[PDB]
Amino acid sequence: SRFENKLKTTQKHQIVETIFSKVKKQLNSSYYLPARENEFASIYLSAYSAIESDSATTIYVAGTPGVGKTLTVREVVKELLSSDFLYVEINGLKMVKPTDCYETLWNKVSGERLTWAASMESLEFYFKRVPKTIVVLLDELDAMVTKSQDIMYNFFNWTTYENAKLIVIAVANTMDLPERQLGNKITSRIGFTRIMFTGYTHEELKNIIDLRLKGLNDSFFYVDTKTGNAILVRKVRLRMSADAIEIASRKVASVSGDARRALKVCKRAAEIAEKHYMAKHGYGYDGVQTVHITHVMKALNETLNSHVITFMTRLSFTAKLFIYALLNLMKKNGSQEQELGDIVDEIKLLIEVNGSNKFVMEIAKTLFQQGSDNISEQLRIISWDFVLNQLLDAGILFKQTMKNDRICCVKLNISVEEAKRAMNE
Amino acid sequence: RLSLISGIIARLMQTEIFEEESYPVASLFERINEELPEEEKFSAQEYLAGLKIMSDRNNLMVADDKVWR
Amino acid sequence: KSRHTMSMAPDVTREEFSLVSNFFNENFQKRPRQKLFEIQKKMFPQYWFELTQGFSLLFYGVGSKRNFLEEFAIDYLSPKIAYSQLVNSIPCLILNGYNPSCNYRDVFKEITDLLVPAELTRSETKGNHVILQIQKMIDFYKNQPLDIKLILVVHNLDGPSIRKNTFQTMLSFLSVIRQIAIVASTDHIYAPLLWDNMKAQNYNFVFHDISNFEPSTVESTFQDVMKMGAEGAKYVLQSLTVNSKKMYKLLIETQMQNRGTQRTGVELKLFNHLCAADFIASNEIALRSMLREFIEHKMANITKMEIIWVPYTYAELEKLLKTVLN
Amino acid sequence: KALLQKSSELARTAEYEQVMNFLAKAISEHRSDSLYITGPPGTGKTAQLDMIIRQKFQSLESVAVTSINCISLGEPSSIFQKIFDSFQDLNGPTLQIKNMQHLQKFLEPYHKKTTFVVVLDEMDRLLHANTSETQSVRTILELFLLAKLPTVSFVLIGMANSLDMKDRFLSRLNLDRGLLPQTIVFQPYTAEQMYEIVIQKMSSLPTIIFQPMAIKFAAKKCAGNTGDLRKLFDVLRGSIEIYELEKLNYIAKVFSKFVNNNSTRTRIAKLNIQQKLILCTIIQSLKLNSDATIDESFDHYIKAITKTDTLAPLQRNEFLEICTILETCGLVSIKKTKCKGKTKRFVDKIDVDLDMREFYDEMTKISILKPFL
Amino acid sequence: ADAQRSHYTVYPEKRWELYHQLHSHFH
Ligand SMILES: Nc1ncnc2c1ncn2[C@@H]1O[C@H](COP(=O)(O)OP(=O)(O)OP(O)(O)=S)[C@@H](O)[C@H]1O
Ligand SMILES: Nc1ncnc2c1ncn2[C@@H]1O[C@H](COP(=O)(O)OP(=O)(O)OP(O)(O)=S)[C@@H](O)[C@H]1O
Repeated sequence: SRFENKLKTTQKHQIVETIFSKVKKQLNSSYYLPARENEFASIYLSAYSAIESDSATTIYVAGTPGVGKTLTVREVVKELLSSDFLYVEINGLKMVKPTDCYETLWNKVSGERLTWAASMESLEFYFKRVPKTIVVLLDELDAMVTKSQDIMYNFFNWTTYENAKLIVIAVANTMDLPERQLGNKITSRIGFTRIMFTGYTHEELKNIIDLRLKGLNDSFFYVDTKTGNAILVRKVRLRMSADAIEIASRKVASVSGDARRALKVCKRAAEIAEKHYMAKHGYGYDGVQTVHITHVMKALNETLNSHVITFMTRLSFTAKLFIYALLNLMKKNGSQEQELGDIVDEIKLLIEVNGSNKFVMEIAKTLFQQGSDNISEQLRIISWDFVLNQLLDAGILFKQTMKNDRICCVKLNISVEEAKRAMNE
Repeated sequence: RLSLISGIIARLMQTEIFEEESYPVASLFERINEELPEEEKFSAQEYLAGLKIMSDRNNLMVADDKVWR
Repeated sequence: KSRHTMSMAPDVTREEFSLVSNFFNENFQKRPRQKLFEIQKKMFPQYWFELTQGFSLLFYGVGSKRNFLEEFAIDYLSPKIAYSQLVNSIPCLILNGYNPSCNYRDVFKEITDLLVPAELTRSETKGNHVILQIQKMIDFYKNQPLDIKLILVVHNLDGPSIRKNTFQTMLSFLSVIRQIAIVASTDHIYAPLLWDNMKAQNYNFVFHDISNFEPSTVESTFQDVMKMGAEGAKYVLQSLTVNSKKMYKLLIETQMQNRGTQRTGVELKLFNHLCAADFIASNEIALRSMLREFIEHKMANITKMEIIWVPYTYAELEKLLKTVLN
Repeated sequence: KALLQKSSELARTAEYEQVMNFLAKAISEHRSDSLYITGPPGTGKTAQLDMIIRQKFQSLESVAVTSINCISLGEPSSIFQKIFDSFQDLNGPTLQIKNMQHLQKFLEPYHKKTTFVVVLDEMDRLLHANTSETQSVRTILELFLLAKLPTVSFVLIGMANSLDMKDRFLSRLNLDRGLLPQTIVFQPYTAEQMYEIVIQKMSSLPTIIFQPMAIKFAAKKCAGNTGDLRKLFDVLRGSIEIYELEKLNYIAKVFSKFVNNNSTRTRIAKLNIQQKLILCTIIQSLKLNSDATIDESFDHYIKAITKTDTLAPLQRNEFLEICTILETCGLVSIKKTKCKGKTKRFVDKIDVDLDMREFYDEMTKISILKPFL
Repeated sequence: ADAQRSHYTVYPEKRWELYHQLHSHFH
């Protein structure tokens, strides 16, 4: 509103619009829908009746995140401005305290700021007195349910008044929410509309990608060979291999059916080809191009593959010495949770059960003193507080709090087999 | 008498051969004279009055006579 | 361990209990009760005379004393002392100790307003200043003309809130003042565990027996036993759908076909098929949803076959059979 | 075709006949009967009394009888403030609305000596408020005491969901005291009083509403678990737009959303044969009925796959993604449960909605999980 | 009637004189 005038600055020194820059502009998550096409009507025809008849209803939709329920209801009200209402985005998680939404409503009727106590008095005074038109979105309803349900009873008791000019639209995480958190007295007021949103399917996940790729798929750019700048000296084209787009769809529809996850894995795979193109020619920052299948093979795996295995083999020696002692106790006792003094008891013992091998002796010299035969005879090993602190904040280990530094228990936090498996290297 | 013949329809509503709470009129006749109890089937009005008593017991209904909801 | 238990008792409903209880407590031993009440009436001039000496009078004894204190404080003493000093009579401030909602702040806020606000004592109101504010009350009262202006009554001094220790010491400093007479009663058998020689120095208690074997009508109200669930879910079934009665009837039959424990219970699959047999349960979800309503009001249990069993006794379920289900 | 069904969605009840007998002294200006009106939920009971008082106020003599909703108080003061709002006056409000004895001074009227009855709406928020015998039962106790000597008495009409509240009353109060006795209940109307109101709420009648015996069919086969037939007409009003969208049909559409995956669409969730393997792997770890971590499951997943070599052992990171495929269909739920070593630390315990009876059918068709059982 | 409310207030010798000359003198 105000400060967007101050967020503008002047000197914009000719940023290089490369080949893959114009992809990510439309691969931004902003800018009729194919997948939830008919269900848009099922909201709207439920909404169009109450709007043009001055009533008060409730609409309940559910589903996993990434299915358009943030998007679709915005498209409902957007066309309605063409044809009497006040649009508010009452987000649940964007309220700091749960009562703070009450302030917004009384602010968004006349422009006044009181407490949440004094708002809902005049709100109740509004909802049963006004002679005769308010659209409200109660987003992310896991936030506003938590304390004692006294807030949630209000937001549907206002719907019961026949003289209440309000239209509520609830969007939740799960259909189960008025059956495993709310009471039945709320569950009578929620109704039984219950419009379910499923996931997306992999065919439609192809049909959502090309909507972003409408005017740019297999099109042509005008490029100077000196700076790498592209314009919608050569006239190059850039093509997108649809089969790699398909294998993006057949995974994301399989695991999650999430519309952000489908776009972003294409967005991550787009910039892999960006740096490899910049690697071969180096246009910096100041014949026919494509995106291979091998890009989305890596980037989809890049969502999965870890490093704690690679982290463990790149740790210190006494770190790998520590875990090897720790699995030795877990196969000695079978109790998966060993006392800290017994580990210090073991790393002493794991010295001399091995032979007089000078590597172990050059270890055993260093393991109790950093050379320096002057100062010696250390009880616990060198930096034993350090590696145990280093294994703690790494999340691999976990150690309960006790002022005794002997009988405080230690519990593993990652799978102990992969700890056994990474130890083998 | 009446408990046994409706009890067949219970496990035959446990299967999806009626596909819904809707069920056709020919679905009845292939579930009385086709199934096990012989000669207990009453007159053309009487077990048709017998299914009224089940409707009077509010467990199954009769509607859109080629089908019944 | 074959023990006879209170569950195996012929139980009594709400209106049946309290009415026949009211018959006994007003007609059992009526003649000797007022016959006691006339005997102890001659002690009333003796209490009046000792109470001029600022003695904290304490009444022990079996039975409730609540009726006796209110006759002795209100009607007898409080106008007798006003007539003997020479106009409204002496203000009586009772303290219902059997009422657990007594605090130290609220009753003392009454006290300083019952007592004289001759100075700005709200200036010393500041953060616990209660002992501070009463100390400024005490030393001023050491140099005043000796006359009672207030008599307070504390019923059931071993009560659930008055027996708290920060409240007890509060009353201790009140009793050393000569202007107020402290007539209280306790009922506990371990009531003299409450006071040391520090407090009784401030108290100078004396004792008298009153045993009229009263029923304690008001003092029974806050108290509860298992008379006051088998009786809890006895009322919810009286207001539900008509189908829930039938699906509980089919529940209660085969759960009492075999105390009502786990072993007499039924598996979920066959019970779904059984309540599918009488054209009642459509499937598992329609069964379970109107079975969660029996779960939400804790009217049935489940342990592991997948055994759902009713936690009421063998005798209770046939009572639930012939009365409310039928 | 819209305007006939645009108007579709919007003395009258056979329960109002009860309460005029229960208010038999309310037109003779005397103290009426003793009113504690309860009900199972959804039964119209909030608007039921609201129907009576609005028919009372539109009918009715000086006219001032007020009703306030006990939702956002948790405390018995401002109810006695809101009875003052029908006066439109000004006073010292705080002390007079706080103590039991302070309410008694408030009950001396001014203009023409019409008696006042209060209506306490939604009393169960204060019943099911803070701890019982400390504040809330005392609040219940203090309101129901009508021992006032003139006939100007604050007659209560309070309402509640769950019917435990009468046994919660003390034995003194249950000795025929106050608004106690007439525990007027409202059994949920099956179809025999609620549907006929829908008939009279079809005063403006379109030609094709639909076959009303199907509406009777709708009423009979909703009355298993229901209380609000206009709201269960609001599910007919959604299906009446289905016949507008296509230019108990919908209850049939809505139950198949809920019944399925256990019988049929379990294999829909596990098109991967390894997803069938990992689903049995969870249940084999459920022998140790513990906090079923994603690691202890991964422990039993490796130590079985080294014995039977059906596939190579996969990653833990793969094991993270595959169990989430089991998650989004609605089979297994994951929650961050409790372990209390250092802080409130969150390990993930799973729970399965399948039984071994609905397991054993779908695994005998595949003899590759038969080594694993 | 009111006894469940806590702390409600309400506003309802030839020999002995020879004691009186002795008692306070001692005190
Ligand atoms: N059918 C669609 N057509 C076009 N863009 C879409 C479609 N579905 C989702 N998107 C885009 O993907 C984004 C995903 O956001 P939404 O799915 O609307 O949010 P969501 O499903 O509510 O998840 P939440 O908000 O965390 S519960 C949208 O903001 C759009 O930018
Ligand atoms: N018999 C009826 N006559 C008129 N309107 C009715 C009737 N039954 C239900 N309604 C209407 O449908 C609504 C459904 O009742 P609900 O308000 O959801 O339940 P309730 O009124 O809150 O009672 P509760 O749940 O015990 S607080 C009522 O509020 C009325 O608007």
